[PDB]
Amino acid sequence: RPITDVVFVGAARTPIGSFRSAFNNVPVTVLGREALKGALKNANVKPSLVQEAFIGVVVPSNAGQGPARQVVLGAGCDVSTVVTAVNKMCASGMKAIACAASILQLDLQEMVVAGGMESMSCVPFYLPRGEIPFGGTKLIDGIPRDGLNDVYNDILMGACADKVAKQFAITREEQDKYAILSYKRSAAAWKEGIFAKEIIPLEVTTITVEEDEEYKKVNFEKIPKLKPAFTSEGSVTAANASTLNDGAAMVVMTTVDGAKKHGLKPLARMLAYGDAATHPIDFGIAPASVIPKVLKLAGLQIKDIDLWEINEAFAVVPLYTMKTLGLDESKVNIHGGAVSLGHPIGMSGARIVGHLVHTLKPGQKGCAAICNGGGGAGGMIIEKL
Amino acid sequence: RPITDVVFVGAARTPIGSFRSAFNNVPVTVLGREALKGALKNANVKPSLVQEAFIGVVVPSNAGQGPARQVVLGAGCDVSTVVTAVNKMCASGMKAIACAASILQLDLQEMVVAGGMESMSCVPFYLPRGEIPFGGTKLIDGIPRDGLNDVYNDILMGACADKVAKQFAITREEQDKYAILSYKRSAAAWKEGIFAKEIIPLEVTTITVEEDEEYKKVNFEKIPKLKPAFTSEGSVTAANASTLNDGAAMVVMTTVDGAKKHGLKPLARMLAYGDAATHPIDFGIAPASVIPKVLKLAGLQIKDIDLWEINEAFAVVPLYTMKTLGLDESKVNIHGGAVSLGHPIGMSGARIVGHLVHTLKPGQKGCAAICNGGGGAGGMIIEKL
Amino acid sequence: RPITDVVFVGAARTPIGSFRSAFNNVPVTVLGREALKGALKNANVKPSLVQEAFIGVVVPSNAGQGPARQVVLGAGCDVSTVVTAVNKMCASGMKAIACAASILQLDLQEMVVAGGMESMSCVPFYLPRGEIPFGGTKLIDGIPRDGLNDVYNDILMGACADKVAKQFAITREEQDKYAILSYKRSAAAWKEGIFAKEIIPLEVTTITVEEDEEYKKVNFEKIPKLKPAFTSEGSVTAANASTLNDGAAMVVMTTVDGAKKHGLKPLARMLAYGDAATHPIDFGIAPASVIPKVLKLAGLQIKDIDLWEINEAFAVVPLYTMKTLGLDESKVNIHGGAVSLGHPIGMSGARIVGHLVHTLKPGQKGCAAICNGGGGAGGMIIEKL
Amino acid sequence: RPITDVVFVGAARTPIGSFRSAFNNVPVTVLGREALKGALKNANVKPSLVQEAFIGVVVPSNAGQGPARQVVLGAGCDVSTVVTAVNKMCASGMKAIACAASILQLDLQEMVVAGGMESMSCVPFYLPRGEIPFGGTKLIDGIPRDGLNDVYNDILMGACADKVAKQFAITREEQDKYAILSYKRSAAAWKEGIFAKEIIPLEVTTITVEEDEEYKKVNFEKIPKLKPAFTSEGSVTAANASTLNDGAAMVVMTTVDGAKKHGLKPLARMLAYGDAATHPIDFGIAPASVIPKVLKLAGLQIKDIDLWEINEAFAVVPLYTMKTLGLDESKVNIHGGAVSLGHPIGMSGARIVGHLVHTLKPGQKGCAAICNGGGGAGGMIIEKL
Ligand SMILES: [K+]
Ligand SMILES: [K+]
Ligand SMILES: [K+]
Ligand SMILES: [K+]
Repeated sequence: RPITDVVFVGAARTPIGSFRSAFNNVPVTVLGREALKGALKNANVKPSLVQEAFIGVVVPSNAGQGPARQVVLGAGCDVSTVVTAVNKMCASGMKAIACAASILQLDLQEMVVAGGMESMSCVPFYLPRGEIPFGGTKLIDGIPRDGLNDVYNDILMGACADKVAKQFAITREEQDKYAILSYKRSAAAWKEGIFAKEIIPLEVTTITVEEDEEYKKVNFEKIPKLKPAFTSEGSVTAANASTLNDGAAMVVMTTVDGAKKHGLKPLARMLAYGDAATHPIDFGIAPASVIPKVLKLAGLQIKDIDLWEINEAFAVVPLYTMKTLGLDESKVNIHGGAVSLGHPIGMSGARIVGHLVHTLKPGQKGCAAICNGGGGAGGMIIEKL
Repeated sequence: RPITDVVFVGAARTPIGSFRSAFNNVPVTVLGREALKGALKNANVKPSLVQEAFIGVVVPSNAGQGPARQVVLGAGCDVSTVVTAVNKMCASGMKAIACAASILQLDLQEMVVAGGMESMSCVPFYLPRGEIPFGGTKLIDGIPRDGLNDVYNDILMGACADKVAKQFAITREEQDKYAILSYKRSAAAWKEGIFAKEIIPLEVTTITVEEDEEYKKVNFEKIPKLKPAFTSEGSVTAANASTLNDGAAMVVMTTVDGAKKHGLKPLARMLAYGDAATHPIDFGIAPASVIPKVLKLAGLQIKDIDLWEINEAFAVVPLYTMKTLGLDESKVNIHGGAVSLGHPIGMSGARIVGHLVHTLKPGQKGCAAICNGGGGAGGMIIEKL
Repeated sequence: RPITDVVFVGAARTPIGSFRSAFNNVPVTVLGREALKGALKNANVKPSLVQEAFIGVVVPSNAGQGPARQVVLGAGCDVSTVVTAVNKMCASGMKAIACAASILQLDLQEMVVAGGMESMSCVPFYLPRGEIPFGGTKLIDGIPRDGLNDVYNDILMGACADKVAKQFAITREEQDKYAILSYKRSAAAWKEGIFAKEIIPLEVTTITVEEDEEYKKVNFEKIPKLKPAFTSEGSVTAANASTLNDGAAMVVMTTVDGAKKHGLKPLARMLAYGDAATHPIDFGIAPASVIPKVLKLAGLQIKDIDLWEINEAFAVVPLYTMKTLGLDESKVNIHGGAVSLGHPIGMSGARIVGHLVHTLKPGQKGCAAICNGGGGAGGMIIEKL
Repeated sequence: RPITDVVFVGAARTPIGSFRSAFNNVPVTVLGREALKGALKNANVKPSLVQEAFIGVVVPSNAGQGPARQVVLGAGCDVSTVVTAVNKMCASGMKAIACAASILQLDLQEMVVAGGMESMSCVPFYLPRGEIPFGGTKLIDGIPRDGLNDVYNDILMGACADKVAKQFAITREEQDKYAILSYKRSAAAWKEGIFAKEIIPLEVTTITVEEDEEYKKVNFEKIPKLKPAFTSEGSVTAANASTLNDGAAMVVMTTVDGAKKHGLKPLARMLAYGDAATHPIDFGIAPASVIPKVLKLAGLQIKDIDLWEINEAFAVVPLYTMKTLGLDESKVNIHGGAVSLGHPIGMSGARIVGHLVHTLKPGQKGCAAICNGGGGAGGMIIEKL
């Protein structure tokens, strides 16, 4: 099979909750379940047809055995369904989709779901096993420890972004200008109904969560006045960096033959996927390497892409990527992104792909690129049908 | 490419340490690093040739950001290396190998490493985020919580095995006879040098660990006298169940063309891989379903397999599998298995595949099948060259 | 010296804060310090004249070394000051005053301070020393563990009160009638300025706390509708039981000769003090035994007492005491008590004595009696001067 | 009554266990119970005669409600017994005895027990109430926090002793010579049966503990080679400092009339007791102030004392005291002390007084002086009968 036989037939996501707010105490498995139910309904695919699942999740500590399996069974899929979780840090939700695409292209399965999820609100604290040392010891926060602190440099991802910003002269002012644009684009897209197709609501004990929570949590006048968040002479702030958040996003994928068999409407097809990596501290420049890689795989050029989703881990990252590759900013993150919508780590790679699946006009091509802790980036190109 | 173009060029593993013993306080990333260095040396592949890695690990809590990436960089691979972790519970180390094989068959990479790892000794305890409730709360053990307790039934995997045993009249006495056979087969294999090819030693603080620790921790006379370990009227005991353990196993994989390009000797080729699943409590019968699936994928019958590695999660599992499929016990787990060697959850699926890579005679075919928490099983068939 | 040579020359207290409210995160040592500063100012005694201190405190876990010493030095007393803490559970603040009286009567010191304090809001959770058990363990709440759970019966003090109530036919309706009367008496006393002399304010980061917090936290209409708080068929509820609270109360004591020497005005003199005890579960009836004991020591009869302070651990306790001894309810707890003002365990015994010191008319006699966990009660009689 | 009417009729103690060794996991209440049963047997006083108890204990966190009451009821005393715990840090066990003596001299009771206890092995760790902060927090060790860290200087008691040592030219070599002498004196006293009268054995899970554990844990050749334990340029070491330990010591006290009434033999009588204090960091010089105070109270001079027990918190303390007061070293701590026997904080002040009760010859006078965290010291003088 060619890669273009791989089609997306549904996509859905939860709203993104703010840290310890809308989805406080809601396990990641609930978020995943509801996004997966939503995606299957979007695809008009009964859960019993799903043969295999790949779900990204980065810090599932204390969510119980096999949270990916919990999501799949919770959504009503048969116990015969094959399930795997993946962790490629911030790229997890994209890499899950790639893994699903690979087994479809090899005809190992016909109907597969994939996506990503994270509940950062529910990440626990750790106490190591064994004798608690005389004099006491630290209760470790799983979010920096397993999620956001770079191991090799022992600095937070935002401090790494400061390093990249300084190296490439991406100024505080440029980062804040971009951050404001993201917040404004998020609000405009919500007002215009842009997310209506992809969003499914959740009831939380009772209120209904149906809208991204983060993008209203902003004061434009204060943005240029904020102190650096990560290093004393830094440029990255809480406003121009992504936030801690909760959410899940899922897609339903099959082959052109599977879609015909079940009377399904293909929404998009795969053109290319892949990954690149560089030094851990420089994860922010890795999208600029994965993008030419997946363009070459797709036999495309930069001008052939109608929309870019370059995950906004920090304003630094799309700014670097756009200027280094010569991208048109009016075609990049046009409905906002993680600086204003938030970054549930395992979710975001799946969210941005599912967004392209729904928001591209038929015939248009979209490229998603997402940097990840450790120095990597995932990339993916799709064609809307 | 056909699947048979995928070849194994190296395999290695750490010894398996016993719980809080040989590798006490040794992080999983150290074990994985040493297994990967060993596998690359076994393959005569310099680390800079590795393009991508998939590593299984089930409970990496508090091992820091991206433990799979830590292993790959620790082993001397280039920062350009693409890395992903996978969690399919007990099948993780096998599923990692399958994911590597898929991208090789699609010619998305040429040189890939895969494996699995676990440090159960270093799994922490958890405290949830937010208000500690008045009256106190439980510090949660990550091992049962994220590793070995079935979430749907809220019973341990050993209690699930009790259920399967009673349903299919697999007696205490049969389980104990099988357990004793496993311990004896492990000891004999160690004496006969069977593991010399696959084992790499580790220095720990300063002792050298060069031999599996678990298989000596047994008293045959006491085995029939042990009390049930999981349920009051149960048949599963500490002796006839797998144990908590630490270890890592890795393989190096390429295509027939890659091997030619780099002057490498293929050790084995892929014939088939896949997965099956059933009700979570019945994971013990899932290998009996995946085995016919992968045999069909390879165009083979039971008689065509020379050696079986059916992971010994509990003696129940190989016993069920052998009697249901009509397997010859003299061809099953002939060098011991997880009842006597231990079960570092993320490691075992990679261990048993790497063991077949080294221990099969040229021209022989081996099938590995590994049940996993949640109801699944992974299967794989390879041919020795 | 006769006991009547022992005189009180000052008394003060903090307001009583509600649990995790006004004095949340304010250590017990701050509360103690401010009450002691206040008492010394009330007595017109410069801190440098204080020779010795006894301070009651029941659960000072994590308040640091020698919280009583911290209070005394914090209040400006000389480092030459002798300091001891006492724990007689709920009687601690009274027993401290008794110990001070004893050394004054023996002429071992001339100027002594005494009182009691508790920050229940700041009581920590406990994790035992050593190996955290496989499978996890409970984080223990210090409030029930060291404060309010009876060790011998392994039931809460309120459950003990249920037992006593049932035994002596003290009904739910009688308890609620008494509780309402306490809440109304507390509000009336506050309105009438009754506490103005004894109260000192605290600034907390900034707001000024100057009024007891608990007595407004009531709904009279709901009181008869509440469910039992401690046992399924019980009579004790949250409304007719004392609450968890924060506060400190201190007195300054000397001899008649010391008062003359320093030009001080005696506010009251000691007539008797002592203790009684019975079975732990029956602590509620112990005040009825200590009262005749201290009357006999003072050579007095019940009719000679103008005001009674019978600590309101539960409405059960003053109800039992009044009916069994034939006390006039119009002379008992006339300005409210712990059911409506709260029960910071180590404080209350000192609070009720200091209240009598200020509120008795000159020449009147007051008797304070306070039951304590373990089965005890303290008693004290004073004469206003 | 004169103070000399107060008599000791019995004394006993547990052996002192080493940290997490002989009495590991044995609660302080068990140690206190056995010491109290032993003291009552030594006195030939049936438990039902005991009217009141004062028991020292410094860090009873997680030992449950009213550990002093638990000890008294555990020893078989009647529920009518009045019980109080006291905390004067290291002086607690002595101050308890003083409080008992005061109420006997005032004829408020006739038969009273007093002592001190500590299980440092069972001291827990603390987690504060309320929100665990983002990023984690420290699990606090109760031993330094509530027992051995000076709050004002935020340094350990051993570092305070370094300061006193340097100020007064008490050298490392002098401290080590004194330490060695203590270890040798402890061993010799054990061999000569000196402790046979005061010791009572305990059964622990099943071994019998009948001898002090600490004084054998020494290597004389290594003592001059140890590194400073508290400050980089310090003189105090693990060997010449007291250790962490578990134990309890109790006495039985009455009046001359009480002894006659019950047919008891007075062992010793009280001559004086009291306390002094100075700056917290200088607790090591406080015994040199309390000793002249209690000598004056007794109408005695230094030459009138036959044996001194100056608690060996650090070798610094008896060295300072002896050279400042001109004491004969051959009359000081002649059977060892806390440097070699250990320092269960709440116990030691009672241990050294009970030791004088048994080891003084009839007609001899003994003075005990014990420094305490916070800057204090307790003193006591008794006369053997
Ligand atoms: K932001
Ligand atoms: K076993
Ligand atoms: K109340
Ligand atoms: K020592």
